[PDB]
Amino acid sequence: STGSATTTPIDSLDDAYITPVQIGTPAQTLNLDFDTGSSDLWVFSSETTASEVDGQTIYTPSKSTTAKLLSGATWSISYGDGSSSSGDVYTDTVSVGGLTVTGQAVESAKKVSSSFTEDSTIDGLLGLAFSTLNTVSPTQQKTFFDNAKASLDSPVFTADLGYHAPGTYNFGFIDTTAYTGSITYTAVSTKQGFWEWTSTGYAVGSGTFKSTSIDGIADTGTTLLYLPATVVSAYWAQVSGAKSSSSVGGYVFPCSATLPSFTFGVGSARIVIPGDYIDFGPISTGSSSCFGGIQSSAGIGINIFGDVALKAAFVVFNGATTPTLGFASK
Repeated sequence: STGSATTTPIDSLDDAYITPVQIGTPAQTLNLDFDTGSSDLWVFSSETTASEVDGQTIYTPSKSTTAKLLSGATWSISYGDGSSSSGDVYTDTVSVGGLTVTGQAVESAKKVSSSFTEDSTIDGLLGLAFSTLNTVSPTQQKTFFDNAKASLDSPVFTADLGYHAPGTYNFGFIDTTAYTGSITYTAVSTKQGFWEWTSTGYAVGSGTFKSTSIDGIADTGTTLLYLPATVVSAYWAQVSGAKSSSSVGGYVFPCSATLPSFTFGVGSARIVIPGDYIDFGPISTGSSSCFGGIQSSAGIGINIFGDVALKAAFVVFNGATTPTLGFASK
């Protein structure tokens, strides 16, 4: 089997991407944030505290003839941005782009933190990291990809995120029309539960490539590119007037600037992030200070190849017995 679904930016900045997902019988379609940095499929629901729902579409398990309470199971998750959610668990039929999993754990939110409530466009998350990170207790649950894998034509999914435009998540096949050149594959460590890999270096604009190993994660659920402070300083030093602002929470730059590109290495190959992809617009409405799309990872503990980086590439998440990642230009 295969599946193919369009993923759409939630706003004009590409702050996140939503992909429609069919849950239950008859289908209830929710727009989920596909997140290769986590491993829970959770949804706003009829059980979510009413004051914490503000415009999201909810899953109502009582209206699904295939929903079954997973007795005794609870979940609770906290994300790197400080947001969180928790609740109980159903199993139900879940379909993405024509690919159907029966018995998928659908984690129903009883509580969500303010940032989720305040984002009316995201009805939940669909985790695509390794199932070892799934938070369901006392019986850990598998991700949608893990459940689908054996049925797929090939045990892979691909992320093709657009810049200020829709893109595609495919399951079970590699669309050879969706990229240019060849796909360069690179090793993955699953030891932290992530799609963790090592970039071979970077360049700023037309500058020379610096060969240096940068361990990080391919994370579709993180907006920006978070890299070591040395690398980030070298980037922003090429933008007149750019500075790190403790009050704003990162590098800002004059909105009048033209940003240089940023290149990262994948083995001997190179992915170029155009300068425009690094512009996240005014820090507040009407400001002439703009927020940068490359930020320091120093306070995180891990480097994160988020959407800013991934949207410059066609990305293969290869879930073979020994997982690997593939990157191609597009």
